Amino acid sequence: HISLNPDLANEDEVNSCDYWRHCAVDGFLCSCCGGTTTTCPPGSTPSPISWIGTCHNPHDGKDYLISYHDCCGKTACGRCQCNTQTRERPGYEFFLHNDVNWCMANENSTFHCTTSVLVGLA
Amino acid sequence: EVNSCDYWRHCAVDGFLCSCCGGTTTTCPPGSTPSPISWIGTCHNPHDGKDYLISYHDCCGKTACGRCQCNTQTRERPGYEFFLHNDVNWCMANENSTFHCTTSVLVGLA
Amino acid sequence: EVLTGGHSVSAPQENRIYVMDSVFMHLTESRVHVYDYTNGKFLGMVPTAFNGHVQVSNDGKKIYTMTTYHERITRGKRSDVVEVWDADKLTFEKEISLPPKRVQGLNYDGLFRQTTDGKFIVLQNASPATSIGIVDVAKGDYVEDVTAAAGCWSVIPQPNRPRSFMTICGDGGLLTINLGEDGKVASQSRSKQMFSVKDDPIFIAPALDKDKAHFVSYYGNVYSADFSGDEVKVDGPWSLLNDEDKAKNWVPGGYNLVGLHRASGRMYVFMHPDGKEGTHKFPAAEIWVMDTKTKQRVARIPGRDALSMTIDQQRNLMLTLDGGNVNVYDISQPEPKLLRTIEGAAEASLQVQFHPVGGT
Amino acid sequence: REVLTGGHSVSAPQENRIYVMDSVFMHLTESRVHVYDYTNGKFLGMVPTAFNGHVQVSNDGKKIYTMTTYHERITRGKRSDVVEVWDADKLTFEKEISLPPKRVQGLNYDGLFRQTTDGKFIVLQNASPATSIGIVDVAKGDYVEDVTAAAGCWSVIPQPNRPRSFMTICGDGGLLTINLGEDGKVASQSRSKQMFSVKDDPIFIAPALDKDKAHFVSYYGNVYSADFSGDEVKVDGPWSLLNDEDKAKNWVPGGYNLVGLHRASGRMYVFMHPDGKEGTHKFPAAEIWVMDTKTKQRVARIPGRDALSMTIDQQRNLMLTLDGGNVNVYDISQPEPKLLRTIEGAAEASLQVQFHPVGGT
Ligand SMILES: *NC(=O)Cc1c[nH]c2ccccc12
Ligand SMILES: *NC(=O)Cc1c[nH]c2ccccc12
Repeated sequence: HISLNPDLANEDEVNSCDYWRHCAVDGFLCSCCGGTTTTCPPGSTPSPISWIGTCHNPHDGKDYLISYHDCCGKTACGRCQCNTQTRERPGYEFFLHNDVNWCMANENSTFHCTTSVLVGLA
Repeated sequence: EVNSCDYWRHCAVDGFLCSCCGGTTTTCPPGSTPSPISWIGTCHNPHDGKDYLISYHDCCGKTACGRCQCNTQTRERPGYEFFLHNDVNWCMANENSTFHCTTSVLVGLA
Repeated sequence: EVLTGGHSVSAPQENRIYVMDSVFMHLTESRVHVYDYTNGKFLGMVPTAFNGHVQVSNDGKKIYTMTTYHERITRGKRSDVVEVWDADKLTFEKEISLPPKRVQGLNYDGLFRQTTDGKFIVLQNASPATSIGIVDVAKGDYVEDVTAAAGCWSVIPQPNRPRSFMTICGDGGLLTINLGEDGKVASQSRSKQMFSVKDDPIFIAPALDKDKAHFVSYYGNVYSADFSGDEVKVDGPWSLLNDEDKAKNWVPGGYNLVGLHRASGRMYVFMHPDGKEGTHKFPAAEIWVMDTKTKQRVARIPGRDALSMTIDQQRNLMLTLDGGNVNVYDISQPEPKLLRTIEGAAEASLQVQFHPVGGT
Repeated sequence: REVLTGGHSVSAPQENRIYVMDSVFMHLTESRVHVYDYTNGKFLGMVPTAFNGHVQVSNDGKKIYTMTTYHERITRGKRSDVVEVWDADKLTFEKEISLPPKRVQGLNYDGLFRQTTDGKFIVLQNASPATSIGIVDVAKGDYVEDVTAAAGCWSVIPQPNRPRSFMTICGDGGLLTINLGEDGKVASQSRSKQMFSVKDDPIFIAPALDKDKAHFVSYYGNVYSADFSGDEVKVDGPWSLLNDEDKAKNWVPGGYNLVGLHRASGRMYVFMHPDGKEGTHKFPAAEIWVMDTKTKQRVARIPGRDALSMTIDQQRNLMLTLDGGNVNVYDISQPEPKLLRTIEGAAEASLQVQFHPVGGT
């Protein structure tokens, strides 16, 4: 199931803002920043909180719940900036909102990169 | 013309021209502090044909202006001739050493 | 010659605009750039550390910033603050300590506002639990934390009252807070539901009149909140769109995406065709000019890929901003007239503001 | 399904890593080190370095040392100049070493932030603007004391044939040698005869460093040398990089970290440009020239790719060059360098790249 397993995919595909699971990413993809889709770059810390949403996987035709955790405590990665907004909503629907720093509750709130963690079927 | 890197007084500027940053050649932008120390350049005046001493004081205590970056090196020398050298922050001894912009102050004839 | 400091901004206050540059690629070095809108001249700047927010005091005398520091930037103790700066000297005057939960996010106007009378700064917190923080400017103190606003977002001041504001809540209604002269909550009220959160979400940016506010939705509808009385009366939707517009799927998009010219009732909205899920922050293909009394469009002009705007009432001006460039429009007549573009005003800005000239 | 985790090490082995010191001059308070794999151009991670950071890797390859300045409120408040020790494999902060508030703030010449050959001391340039050399005891995590003998001198050239000795270039045109004791204090010193005329033939500070000698190039394309094989430094020069044809076209050196030495062959690498005149000493390279320092002849010339800085790896026979944003990787195992690849967009404003050390005992 390559479409669910980014580490088995072509890096060029995964590092693209058009990759199916990056549908509400506002920030730099961690997989372009020395990490992977599910691992923070060295010396950056996962956020315990995140925005969330669902993304459609056109490869298997199913819909998945994504958690858009950040990596924190290093200055901006600067690589692979995305600003995708599928099903994103304003701050009165706060956990669907991606114009806030989801590092906000970390020990160090400096934003490094963001990613898309697959939680399960929607 | 004064906002161009080719203006004659800017012949040893490495930095942002303060005249593009809300100041003038001899006044810091509001809220930035002059350096008491500087490098010095010797620049040729194309009008009168004479060489003049220019003191490149910085303005300090605000983050980088980012406008009108210049990197001119006429008569500039390395750090073993320290007061002729422009690859150091001449804000280094200010209360706040953050570099904002560079001024071009006419001292007088060489 | 002698290099001097201590100088004031070289252009009159009435010429000044403030471009909040997030510098997202280097977000620890955000800053406010001050420009003269009449000629594009760069006048100065205020440093704002990590993800600064900015506003100018209503009386025009001070600039307020909100930011976060850490002792060693990426490690060490956090300090969230408001800073007061002199508007003419662009110098730091005082730091006001905040609890370590000020909102970190993009520069919507409604995250960092003030009461009409200018005595209190009103700011959004997120820990991620939301609340509204009140700062007493004169005292230099954080004086109130409005937990009534949990699950709500953003601050819309009421221009017809000295210390009142509204916030948009998770029920699709509005919470109004009236502060006392001490900055503590003096009273509050909750409107009926204005919009369906699930079916017709609104953009948070208000088109703010003296006694009412309009909001546009993801689907191009308009909702209104009338606060001419103590109780807010809500209505809507009316559609921005006629049948031809619908056929090309026109919808709003942007950040600070609307404005109101109070003397005429004209509302300005960034719009783009081919709207669908996920296009709500797209750059403007057009600016539409709506008559809010007749509920009909009166003009449309090219959008110049703008994302955010602001209006000056008394000079009849609109600024638009595409992230880097600021466009200056004359809106004294129904069709806006482009006067100039200020190129390279910022690297990554979603907010521009005029210096206030109307006083308190 | 998935869980985001931290605590990970750099994905590529040490021998693949290089460090691009990005000043980010447009936003100099957010300077940083970018870590790349030179074999494939992959971005591996980064170390934040606040205002105008400097960087070096420990000689043993285990740690990254940075030097930077903080203030309590960035543009106001109390100044803290520091060295930081970071783990090289985890790219995590370990320790801060306090410095007096006069560490050099300036462009990233190698010689501003170095270490003794034995790796026990960090040796750094101070400017208040009075100059001195600062010594940091890495084991203790302490600043030792200023080398005040170095007043009026600039930059640090370690002597690779001794454990705790280095030289600095003085305003008299000679070299001052400092020999540290085991505590990091000055045990002895010496001053060479004048090597170069400061007025008439100023040298670039960047050395082409051998195990027991250093070569320097001048603004006018001459070469000077300092031999420290013996008790005291012996100086000589000039010899010219230039033949008649070169002179006729006014070829001269230019750049920042603009020279390098391949020690096993004695080849010296230098960035050069034509139409030299007053003010062109920091011009990008039109060409890289390769000189045999024994025969004093040029053995190759290749396009410069607008490079400004370089570094050499003795263990893999490589040269990196850097134009401010892009890193070029060359094989220098033969007299003519061969370009292997360019890493685009490695930095916004970098004048220094360095290899992760391999071996070198
Ligand atoms: N998704 C993120 O957390 C990155 C991000 C998006 N908007 C902002 C604003 C401030 C800091 C980080 C941000
Ligand atoms: N003329 C200056 O002081 C500006 C400048 C030139 N090089 C540097 C390096 C670091 C900080 C400021 C600098």
